[PDB]
Amino acid sequence: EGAVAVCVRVRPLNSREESLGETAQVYWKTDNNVIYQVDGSKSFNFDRVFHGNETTKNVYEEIAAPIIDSAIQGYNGTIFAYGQTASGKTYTMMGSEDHLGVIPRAIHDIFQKIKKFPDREFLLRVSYMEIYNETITDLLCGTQKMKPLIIREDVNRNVYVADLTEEVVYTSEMALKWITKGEKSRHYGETKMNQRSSRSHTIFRMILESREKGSVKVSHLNLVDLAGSERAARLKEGCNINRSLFILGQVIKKLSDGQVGGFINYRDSKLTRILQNSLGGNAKTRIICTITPVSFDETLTALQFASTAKYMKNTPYVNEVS
Ligand SMILES: Nc1ncnc2c1ncn2[C@@H]1O[C@H](COP(=O)(O)OP(=O)(O)O)[C@@H](O)[C@H]1O
Ligand SMILES: O=S(=O)(O)CCN1CCN(CCS(=O)(=O)O)CC1
Ligand SMILES: [Mg+2]
Repeated sequence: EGAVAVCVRVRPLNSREESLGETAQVYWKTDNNVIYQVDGSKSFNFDRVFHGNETTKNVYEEIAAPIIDSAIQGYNGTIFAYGQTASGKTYTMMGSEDHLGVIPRAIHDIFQKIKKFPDREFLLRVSYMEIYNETITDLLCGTQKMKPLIIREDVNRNVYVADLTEEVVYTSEMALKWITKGEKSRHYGETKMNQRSSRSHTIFRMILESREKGSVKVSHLNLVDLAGSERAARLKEGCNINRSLFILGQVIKKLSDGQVGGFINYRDSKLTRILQNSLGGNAKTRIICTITPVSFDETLTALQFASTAKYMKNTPYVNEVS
Protein backbone atom coordinates (compact mmCIF):
# COMPACT_ATOMS: atom_id res chain seq x y z
CA GLU A 1 0.00 0.00 0.00
CA GLY A 2 2.05 2.91 1.31
CA ALA A 3 -0.73 5.42 0.68
CA VAL A 4 0.86 7.75 3.26
CA ALA A 5 4.59 8.30 3.87
CA VAL A 6 6.53 10.85 5.94
CA CYS A 7 10.19 11.81 5.92
CA VAL A 8 12.35 14.47 7.48
CA ARG A 9 14.97 16.68 5.89
CA VAL A 10 17.56 18.36 8.03
CA ARG A 11 18.84 21.81 7.10
CA PRO A 12 22.67 21.78 6.83
CA LEU A 13 24.66 23.87 9.31
CA ASN A 14 26.42 26.97 7.93
CA SER A 15 29.13 26.17 10.55
CA ARG A 16 30.00 24.30 13.78
CA GLU A 17 31.46 27.46 15.04
CA GLU A 18 29.18 30.45 14.82
CA SER A 19 26.52 32.77 16.26
CA LEU A 20 26.49 33.22 20.03
CA GLY A 21 29.85 34.15 19.38
CA GLU A 22 31.84 31.05 19.26
CA THR A 23 28.72 28.81 19.13
CA ALA A 24 24.95 28.32 19.27
CA GLN A 25 23.64 24.83 20.04
CA VAL A 26 22.94 21.64 18.12
CA TYR A 27 20.02 19.85 19.84
CA TRP A 28 19.46 17.05 17.34
CA LYS A 29 21.30 14.36 15.43
CA THR A 30 20.20 11.72 12.94
CA ASP A 31 21.61 8.23 12.59
CA ASN A 32 20.37 5.64 10.06
CA ASN A 33 16.63 6.56 9.95
CA VAL A 34 16.23 7.96 13.44
CA ILE A 35 16.49 11.48 14.80
CA TYR A 36 17.38 11.91 18.47
CA GLN A 37 18.33 14.81 20.68
CA VAL A 38 21.86 15.50 21.85
CA ASP A 39 21.46 15.40 25.61
CA GLY A 40 17.92 14.18 26.17
CA SER A 41 15.84 11.01 25.79
CA LYS A 42 13.48 11.93 22.91
CA SER A 43 14.00 10.08 19.61
CA PHE A 44 11.93 9.64 16.41
CA ASN A 45 11.59 6.90 13.79
CA PHE A 46 10.80 7.67 10.12
CA ASP A 47 11.12 5.41 7.12
CA ARG A 48 13.55 8.01 5.72
CA VAL A 49 15.60 10.93 7.07
CA PHE A 50 17.63 13.05 4.68
CA HIS A 51 20.72 14.60 6.22
CA GLY A 52 22.25 18.00 5.50
CA ASN A 53 24.43 16.56 2.74
CA GLU A 54 21.65 14.99 0.65
CA THR A 55 20.33 17.11 -2.26
CA THR A 56 16.87 18.31 -3.28
CA LYS A 57 17.31 16.10 -6.36
CA ASN A 58 17.55 13.00 -4.14
CA VAL A 59 14.53 14.12 -2.10
CA TYR A 60 12.65 14.52 -5.35
CA GLU A 61 13.68 11.19 -6.86
CA GLU A 62 12.99 9.13 -3.73
CA ILE A 63 9.83 10.88 -2.54
CA ALA A 64 8.17 12.88 -5.32
CA ALA A 65 8.87 10.99 -8.56
CA PRO A 66 6.75 8.01 -7.50
CA ILE A 67 3.87 10.44 -6.81
CA ILE A 68 4.29 11.97 -10.28
CA ASP A 69 4.27 8.54 -11.94
CA SER A 70 1.12 7.78 -9.94
CA ALA A 71 -0.42 11.07 -11.04
CA ILE A 72 0.15 10.08 -14.67
CA GLN A 73 -1.72 6.84 -13.93
CA GLY A 74 -4.84 8.57 -12.62
CA TYR A 75 -4.12 8.76 -8.88
CA ASN A 76 -4.58 11.95 -6.87
CA GLY A 77 -1.32 12.94 -5.21
CA THR A 78 -0.44 15.58 -2.65
CA ILE A 79 2.87 16.65 -1.13
CA PHE A 80 3.37 19.04 1.83
CA ALA A 81 6.37 20.97 3.09
CA TYR A 82 5.90 21.46 6.85
CA GLY A 83 8.20 23.03 9.40
CA GLN A 84 9.55 26.09 11.16
CA THR A 85 10.27 29.35 9.34
CA ALA A 86 13.74 29.15 7.78
CA SER A 87 13.97 25.34 8.03
CA GLY A 88 14.01 24.87 4.25
CA LYS A 89 10.39 24.56 3.11
CA THR A 90 10.58 26.91 0.13
CA TYR A 91 14.14 25.81 -0.65
CA THR A 92 12.80 22.24 -0.96
CA MET A 93 9.56 23.11 -2.76
CA MET A 94 10.59 25.95 -5.10
CA GLY A 95 14.35 26.27 -4.81
CA SER A 96 16.63 28.17 -7.20
CA GLU A 97 17.95 27.77 -10.75
CA ASP A 98 21.09 26.19 -9.31
CA HIS A 99 19.01 23.81 -7.16
CA LEU A 100 15.49 23.38 -8.56
CA GLY A 101 12.82 22.55 -6.01
CA VAL A 102 10.19 19.81 -6.09
CA ILE A 103 7.60 21.90 -7.99
CA PRO A 104 9.71 22.75 -11.05
CA ARG A 105 11.25 19.26 -11.02
CA ALA A 106 7.78 17.72 -11.04
CA ILE A 107 6.84 19.90 -14.00
CA HIS A 108 9.96 18.95 -16.05
CA ASP A 109 9.49 15.34 -15.01
CA ILE A 110 5.82 15.25 -15.99
CA PHE A 111 6.41 16.66 -19.47
CA GLN A 112 9.25 14.20 -20.04
CA LYS A 113 7.26 11.21 -18.86
CA ILE A 114 4.00 11.75 -20.71
CA LYS A 115 5.99 11.37 -23.92
CA LYS A 116 6.65 7.76 -22.93
CA PHE A 117 2.97 7.19 -23.68
CA PRO A 118 2.11 7.80 -27.34
CA ASP A 119 -1.21 5.67 -27.35
CA ARG A 120 -2.80 8.35 -25.16
CA GLU A 121 -3.69 12.02 -25.13
CA PHE A 122 -2.58 14.62 -22.61
CA LEU A 123 -4.37 17.61 -21.14
CA LEU A 124 -2.75 19.67 -18.39
CA ARG A 125 -3.70 22.89 -16.61
CA VAL A 126 -2.21 24.75 -13.66
CA SER A 127 -3.42 26.94 -10.80
CA TYR A 128 -1.66 28.86 -8.03
CA MET A 129 -3.32 30.29 -4.91
CA GLU A 130 -2.35 31.84 -1.61
CA ILE A 131 -4.08 31.47 1.77
CA TYR A 132 -3.48 34.28 4.28
CA ASN A 133 -5.54 35.57 7.24
CA GLU A 134 -8.39 33.19 6.24
CA THR A 135 -8.39 34.62 2.84
CA ILE A 136 -7.80 32.90 -0.46
CA THR A 137 -6.20 35.05 -3.18
CA ASP A 138 -5.62 33.99 -6.83
CA LEU A 139 -1.97 34.27 -7.88
CA LEU A 140 -2.57 34.37 -11.66
CA CYS A 141 -5.16 37.20 -11.82
CA GLY A 142 -6.36 40.86 -12.09
CA THR A 143 -8.27 41.54 -8.61
CA GLN A 144 -11.12 39.73 -6.90
CA LYS A 145 -8.98 38.89 -3.92
CA MET A 146 -11.10 36.47 -1.51
CA LYS A 147 -12.88 33.39 -3.31
CA PRO A 148 -15.29 30.71 -1.70
CA LEU A 149 -14.81 26.93 -1.39
CA ILE A 150 -17.84 25.41 -3.11
CA ILE A 151 -18.75 21.70 -3.27
CA ARG A 152 -20.91 21.18 -6.34
CA GLU A 153 -18.95 18.25 -7.76
CA ASP A 154 -22.07 15.92 -7.07
CA VAL A 155 -19.87 13.22 -8.38
CA ASN A 156 -18.72 12.39 -4.82
CA ARG A 157 -19.08 16.08 -3.87
CA ASN A 158 -15.49 17.15 -4.45
CA VAL A 159 -14.26 20.52 -3.16
CA TYR A 160 -12.98 23.40 -5.28
CA VAL A 161 -12.37 27.13 -5.04
CA ALA A 162 -15.13 29.20 -6.67
CA ASP A 163 -13.58 29.41 -10.12
CA LEU A 164 -9.98 30.25 -9.58
CA THR A 165 -7.86 30.77 -12.70
CA GLU A 166 -6.93 27.47 -14.38
CA GLU A 167 -4.39 27.88 -17.17
CA VAL A 168 -3.87 25.32 -19.94
CA VAL A 169 -0.15 24.67 -20.59
CA TYR A 170 1.56 22.59 -23.35
CA THR A 171 5.19 23.15 -22.42
CA SER A 172 7.04 23.22 -19.13
CA GLU A 173 8.33 26.63 -20.25
CA MET A 174 4.82 28.05 -20.13
CA ALA A 175 3.99 26.28 -16.83
CA LEU A 176 7.07 27.83 -15.24
CA LYS A 177 6.11 31.23 -16.76
CA TRP A 178 2.90 31.17 -14.71
CA ILE A 179 4.82 30.25 -11.56
CA THR A 180 7.20 33.14 -12.15
CA LYS A 181 4.26 35.53 -12.54
CA GLY A 182 2.51 34.08 -9.50
CA GLU A 183 5.71 34.37 -7.51
CA LYS A 184 6.05 37.99 -8.61
CA SER A 185 2.39 38.86 -8.05
CA ARG A 186 2.98 37.83 -4.46
CA HIS A 187 4.21 41.33 -3.71
CA TYR A 188 1.21 43.45 -4.55
CA GLY A 189 0.54 41.77 -1.23
CA GLU A 190 3.40 42.40 1.26
CA THR A 191 2.66 45.60 3.26
CA LYS A 192 -0.94 44.64 4.02
CA MET A 193 1.71 43.53 6.60
CA ASN A 194 4.90 41.73 5.64
CA GLN A 195 6.89 38.59 5.97
CA ARG A 196 3.36 37.55 5.04
CA SER A 197 5.32 34.80 3.32
CA SER A 198 6.23 33.07 6.57
CA ARG A 199 2.59 33.52 7.61
CA SER A 200 0.72 32.18 4.58
CA HIS A 201 0.23 28.91 2.68
CA THR A 202 0.66 28.50 -1.07
CA ILE A 203 -0.79 25.69 -3.18
CA PHE A 204 0.42 24.87 -6.68
CA ARG A 205 -1.99 22.49 -8.33
CA MET A 206 -1.88 20.66 -11.59
CA ILE A 207 -4.91 18.87 -13.01
CA LEU A 208 -3.98 16.06 -15.41
CA GLU A 209 -6.33 14.45 -17.92
CA SER A 210 -5.73 11.68 -20.42
CA ARG A 211 -7.36 9.25 -22.83
CA GLU A 212 -6.31 6.78 -25.52
CA LYS A 213 -6.11 7.35 -29.28
CA GLY A 214 -13.92 6.92 -23.94
CA SER A 215 -12.99 6.95 -20.28
CA VAL A 216 -10.84 9.88 -19.11
CA LYS A 217 -8.27 9.55 -16.31
CA VAL A 218 -8.30 12.65 -14.10
CA SER A 219 -5.92 13.43 -11.25
CA HIS A 220 -5.17 16.41 -9.01
CA LEU A 221 -1.56 17.01 -8.00
CA ASN A 222 -1.23 19.48 -5.14
CA LEU A 223 2.15 20.80 -4.10
CA VAL A 224 2.02 22.59 -0.76
CA ASP A 225 4.29 25.08 0.96
CA LEU A 226 2.76 25.72 4.40
CA ALA A 227 3.17 28.55 6.89
CA GLY A 228 5.80 28.54 9.64
CA SER A 229 4.95 25.94 12.28
CA GLU A 230 6.44 28.05 15.07
CA ARG A 231 2.94 29.55 14.95
CA ALA A 232 1.18 26.17 14.93
CA ALA A 233 0.63 25.91 18.70
CA ARG A 234 -4.45 25.11 27.13
CA LEU A 235 -2.50 28.26 26.34
CA LYS A 236 -2.66 31.96 27.12
CA GLU A 237 -0.97 34.54 24.89
CA GLY A 238 2.64 33.38 24.88
CA CYS A 239 2.89 32.92 21.10
CA ASN A 240 0.67 33.72 18.05
CA ILE A 241 -1.46 30.93 16.62
CA ASN A 242 -2.21 30.42 12.91
CA ARG A 243 -5.72 28.98 12.72
CA SER A 244 -5.05 26.68 9.73
CA LEU A 245 -1.88 25.14 11.14
CA PHE A 246 -3.71 24.41 14.37
CA ILE A 247 -6.72 22.83 12.65
CA LEU A 248 -4.33 20.93 10.35
CA GLY A 249 -2.64 19.22 13.28
CA GLN A 250 -5.94 18.71 15.02
CA VAL A 251 -7.34 16.91 11.99
CA ILE A 252 -4.20 14.80 11.57
CA LYS A 253 -4.27 13.64 15.22
CA LYS A 254 -7.90 12.53 15.03
CA LEU A 255 -7.32 10.52 11.86
CA SER A 256 -4.24 8.85 13.38
CA ASP A 257 -6.30 8.08 16.49
CA GLY A 258 -9.12 6.38 14.60
CA GLN A 259 -11.85 9.00 14.19
CA VAL A 260 -13.88 9.45 11.00
CA GLY A 261 -17.34 10.27 9.63
CA GLY A 262 -17.91 13.69 11.14
CA PHE A 263 -15.68 13.81 14.20
CA ILE A 264 -13.09 15.35 11.88
CA ASN A 265 -13.33 19.16 11.73
CA TYR A 266 -12.14 19.84 8.17
CA ARG A 267 -14.36 22.95 8.05
CA ASP A 268 -12.70 24.92 10.87
CA SER A 269 -10.14 26.17 8.35
CA LYS A 270 -9.86 26.97 4.59
CA LEU A 271 -6.66 24.93 4.30
CA THR A 272 -8.26 21.81 5.69
CA ARG A 273 -11.46 22.20 3.75
CA ILE A 274 -9.61 22.76 0.48
CA LEU A 275 -7.12 19.95 1.08
CA GLN A 276 -9.78 17.76 2.65
CA ASN A 277 -9.43 14.81 0.24
CA SER A 278 -5.66 14.67 0.95
CA LEU A 279 -6.18 14.00 4.66
CA GLY A 280 -7.45 10.44 4.93
CA GLY A 281 -9.18 10.29 1.54
CA ASN A 282 -8.66 9.34 -2.14
CA ALA A 283 -4.97 10.28 -2.63
CA LYS A 284 -1.39 9.26 -2.07
CA THR A 285 -0.05 11.78 0.44
CA ARG A 286 3.59 12.47 1.38
CA ILE A 287 4.85 14.90 4.03
CA ILE A 288 8.35 16.35 4.00
CA CYS A 289 9.14 17.83 7.39
CA THR A 290 12.04 20.31 7.29
CA ILE A 291 13.99 20.80 10.51
CA THR A 292 16.99 22.80 11.76
CA PRO A 293 19.31 21.13 14.37
CA VAL A 294 20.00 24.35 16.26
CA SER A 295 16.33 24.63 17.19
CA PHE A 296 14.71 22.73 20.04
CA ASP A 297 11.13 23.71 20.72
CA GLU A 298 10.20 24.32 17.10
CA THR A 299 11.94 21.15 15.88
CA LEU A 300 10.26 19.16 18.63
CA THR A 301 6.80 20.46 17.65
CA ALA A 302 7.33 19.65 13.98
CA LEU A 303 8.75 16.18 14.74
CA GLN A 304 5.73 15.37 16.90
CA PHE A 305 3.45 16.50 14.06
CA ALA A 306 5.49 14.61 11.43
CA SER A 307 5.50 11.50 13.63
CA THR A 308 1.73 11.61 14.16
CA ALA A 309 1.15 11.88 10.42
CA LYS A 310 2.82 8.50 9.75
CA TYR A 311 -0.28 6.73 11.02
CA MET A 312 -2.83 8.50 8.82
CA LYS A 313 -4.75 6.17 6.48
CA ASN A 314 -5.78 7.09 2.92
CA THR A 315 -7.53 4.88 0.36
CA PRO A 316 -6.33 5.81 -3.16
CA TYR A 317 -7.59 4.54 -6.49
CA VAL A 318 -7.49 5.44 -10.18
CA ASN A 319 -9.99 8.08 -11.27
CA GLU A 320 -11.54 7.26 -14.66
CA VAL A 321 -14.71 9.06 -15.67
CA SER A 322 -17.13 7.51 -18.16
N1 LIG B 1 18.88 21.85 2.39
C1 LIG B 1 19.42 23.09 2.23
N2 LIG B 1 20.70 23.25 1.65
C2 LIG B 1 21.27 24.50 1.48
N3 LIG B 1 20.57 25.61 1.90
C3 LIG B 1 19.31 25.51 2.50
C4 LIG B 1 18.69 24.23 2.68
N4 LIG B 1 17.52 24.43 3.24
C5 LIG B 1 17.36 25.73 3.43
N5 LIG B 1 18.46 26.40 2.96
C6 LIG B 1 18.64 27.89 3.01
O1 LIG B 1 18.16 28.31 4.31
C7 LIG B 1 17.48 29.55 4.25
C8 LIG B 1 16.04 29.22 4.86
O2 LIG B 1 15.23 29.12 3.70
P1 LIG B 1 13.73 28.85 3.43
O3 LIG B 1 13.54 27.74 2.49
O4 LIG B 1 13.26 30.10 2.82
O5 LIG B 1 12.90 28.62 4.76
P2 LIG B 1 11.36 28.45 4.93
O6 LIG B 1 10.80 28.53 3.45
O7 LIG B 1 10.99 27.16 5.54
O8 LIG B 1 10.83 29.60 5.70
C9 LIG B 1 17.53 29.96 2.74
O9 LIG B 1 18.50 30.99 2.47
C10 LIG B 1 17.79 28.66 1.98
O10 LIG B 1 18.33 28.81 0.65
O1 LIG C 1 -5.39 32.51 8.36
S1 LIG C 1 -5.51 31.22 7.84
O2 LIG C 1 -6.12 31.39 6.32
O3 LIG C 1 -4.34 30.51 7.74
C1 LIG C 1 -6.69 30.33 8.66
C2 LIG C 1 -7.96 31.11 9.12
N1 LIG C 1 -9.23 30.82 8.39
C3 LIG C 1 -10.46 31.24 9.12
C4 LIG C 1 -11.76 30.91 8.27
N2 LIG C 1 -11.84 29.47 7.94
C5 LIG C 1 -12.93 28.96 7.09
C6 LIG C 1 -14.39 29.21 7.35
S2 LIG C 1 -15.38 28.48 6.13
O4 LIG C 1 -15.11 29.21 4.94
O5 LIG C 1 -15.27 27.11 6.02
O6 LIG C 1 -16.86 28.88 6.61
C7 LIG C 1 -10.61 29.04 7.33
C8 LIG C 1 -9.32 29.41 8.07
MG1 LIG D 1 9.14 30.08 2.80
